[PDB]
Amino acid sequence: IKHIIIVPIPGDSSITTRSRLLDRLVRLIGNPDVSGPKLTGALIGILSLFVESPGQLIQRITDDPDVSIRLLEVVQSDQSQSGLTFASTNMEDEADQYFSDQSRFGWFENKEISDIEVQDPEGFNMILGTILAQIWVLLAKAVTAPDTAADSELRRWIKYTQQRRVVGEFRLERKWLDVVRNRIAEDLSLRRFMVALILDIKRTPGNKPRIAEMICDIDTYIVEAGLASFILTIKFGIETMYPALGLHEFAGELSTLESLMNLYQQMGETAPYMVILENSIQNKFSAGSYPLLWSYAMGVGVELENSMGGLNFGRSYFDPAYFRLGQEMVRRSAGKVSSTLASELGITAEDARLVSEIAMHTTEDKISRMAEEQARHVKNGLECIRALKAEPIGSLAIEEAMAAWSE
Amino acid sequence: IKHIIIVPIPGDSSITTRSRLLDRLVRLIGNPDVSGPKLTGALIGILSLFVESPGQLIQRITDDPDVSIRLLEVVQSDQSQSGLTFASTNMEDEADQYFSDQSRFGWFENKEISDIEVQDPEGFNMILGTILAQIWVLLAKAVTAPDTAADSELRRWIKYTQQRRVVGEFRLERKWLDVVRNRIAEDLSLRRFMVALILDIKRTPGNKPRIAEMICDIDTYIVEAGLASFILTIKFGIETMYPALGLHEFAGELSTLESLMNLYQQMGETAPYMVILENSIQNKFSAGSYPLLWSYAMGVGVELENSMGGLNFGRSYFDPAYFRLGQEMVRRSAGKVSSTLASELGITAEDARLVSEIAMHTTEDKISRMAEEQARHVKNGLECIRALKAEPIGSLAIEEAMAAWSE
Repeated sequence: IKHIIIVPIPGDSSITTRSRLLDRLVRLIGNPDVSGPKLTGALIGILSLFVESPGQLIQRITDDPDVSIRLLEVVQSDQSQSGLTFASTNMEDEADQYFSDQSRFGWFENKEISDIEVQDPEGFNMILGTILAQIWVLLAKAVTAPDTAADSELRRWIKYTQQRRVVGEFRLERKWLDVVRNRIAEDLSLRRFMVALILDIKRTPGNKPRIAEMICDIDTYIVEAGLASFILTIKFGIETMYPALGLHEFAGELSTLESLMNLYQQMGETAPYMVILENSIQNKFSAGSYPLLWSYAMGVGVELENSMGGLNFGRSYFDPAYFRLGQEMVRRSAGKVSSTLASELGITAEDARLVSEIAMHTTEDKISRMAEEQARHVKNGLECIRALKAEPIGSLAIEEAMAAWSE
Repeated sequence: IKHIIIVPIPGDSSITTRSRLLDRLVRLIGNPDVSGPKLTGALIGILSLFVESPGQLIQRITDDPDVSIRLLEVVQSDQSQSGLTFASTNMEDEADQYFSDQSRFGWFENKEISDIEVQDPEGFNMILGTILAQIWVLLAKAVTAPDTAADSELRRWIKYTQQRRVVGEFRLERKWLDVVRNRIAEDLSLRRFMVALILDIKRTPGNKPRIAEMICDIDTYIVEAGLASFILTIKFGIETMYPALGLHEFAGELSTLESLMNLYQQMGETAPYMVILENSIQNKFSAGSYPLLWSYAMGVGVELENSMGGLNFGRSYFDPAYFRLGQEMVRRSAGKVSSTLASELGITAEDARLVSEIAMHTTEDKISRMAEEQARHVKNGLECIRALKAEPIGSLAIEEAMAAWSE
């Protein structure tokens, strides 16, 4: 009838248990001979290990109607082949059975690691943290779809913000990681649980402990990347409301987008994460479903913001003429703004024509715009410096700030 | 006394001359045995080939007090080893002398290219354009300093926006490119000329022809990248005016920055390009001269904008605690804004305390902020769609837009 996912959890507060379990689970996921449902179970096990009570979190947060989770209390055991068994009796086969040229095996890149069992908290958290990181990054990879900028951006980020919290000794093989990549690809359950986690971590009062905090970070990245193209296109393509929207060739897209926006809205407070949950959703909300309007919006965007740097239209359905069209619309819009402003002040059309021209040119010359921005900011900054020289600073303020930099 | 740079230019309108000259010059730059000054000459030759009269442009735009340019009118010749000679007589040695296991040689990656001489305009422009591109990209590389995101970003950009204008058949070896990299590194003259070009292309009335346009693009990229870190730091580090600026450990930096801003200002309309002209300037204006305040400003920035995606603090002097400090300042500033607003409306401090808390939390939860932004935009977009359904569109507008998309 209903699908059960077995998920192992620690059976006592001790770190040795927690740790040995983590070890055996990592070990288990690397086994080439393990079945999907089991793997998923093990992963939800591992994903839950960063709270004092994994089983609790799992119980309260799981939100999948098609499956039922059977938690499995695990404890130490000097008598089993594994260092572990269940409660409660003589279920040490269950235990050993459960964990059954060591080359077909996923493990760590560093072959000098023999095990990741550990008796201290701080040390358990480095291992757990480092592993959890790689794991969540995989998800991000899946969600950022074509873009390759994140196996980069995000590993880089984690590298520089988490140290000495994310450590290289505990980098696992591609072979190991691919199992996880795969389970994420193939299992709606696992994905539901990960989204649930995201939500839980978000809704936490605190006081986020290091690992929670970093996972939270990855999460934010994923969420903004998920629907980037979409929002980009709406923001610079539709909302600008340039005459080019009337062109016959946007007609079909605008309506797709209308569908996408209505769908988006109908999804309520879940709307952002949906591209994580089903890939088809992510593919349908992708730029590919309205490539022209997107290219246009790209143009409009970079024209409008004078930026550039960070954009990425390195894609197959990117049409550069639509980029140029967007840009030109932006220019002509400037022209219009200026002729309008001009006429209000009490100037004639004859005389406003030229104003329109010059405005368009003003928009066009982006080097000058940059120059102006820079100059502007430099002026501002000198102003602030001067100001601080003057009325310097309440020692109270400095005291609170010190009190800040402390923690 | 004064240093002369010999720079060859075409001696007639014909494309065969222009083309053969380009060929011999490329050929010449690849010669491992050529001297610096000569190479620079040849490069300024090649850089000028995209206007109807290279010599004119060179004459009017060169702005270097320490050197004097001797243009050299070149024309075809069925009698020299080269297909070229000078005016005006019997200076065909000058000519041949000038161009004197072919492995030590820079040339094209594609060994199937025998020569790039050509009799048509459209075809000369593909070669010239493709070469000029690689050239200007090198400069960009030099100016973007540590960042490696541009040998990427910018080649990608040029790839996708210029096609079929920038062609792979005409990719030159690293070996060839390195000569140019080197001359740019070692010669203030060449750099002055390139900046002059930048200015000229900027100041052009038009109607920018393809090649001009693309070079212009590269230029804009370079200019905004040049002082990014700097403006970033001023914008989010100083201008925000958070109490943390009072900390003893920013004291020394703020004053460096003050110096940098004063210097910047003193440089007038040249101020942006100066980081191109001397590397020491670029190094001094780099993040390395005020690393903490920069890290802080990074934090403040991503906290403030909820972005993320495109940032790059992958650097050695990046201090993440200062990032966190920046962030926290942003939060506390939110808190403050809200307590203030609260008290104006007629609320007590007791009651405003909590308001401050909640505001801080509002700032902190960035996933929620994202969510709100997305939702907001979706609403906006549906609104626009609805609006367009209603009062659709002046056919006149559509007509002008059509008239646009045409060109």
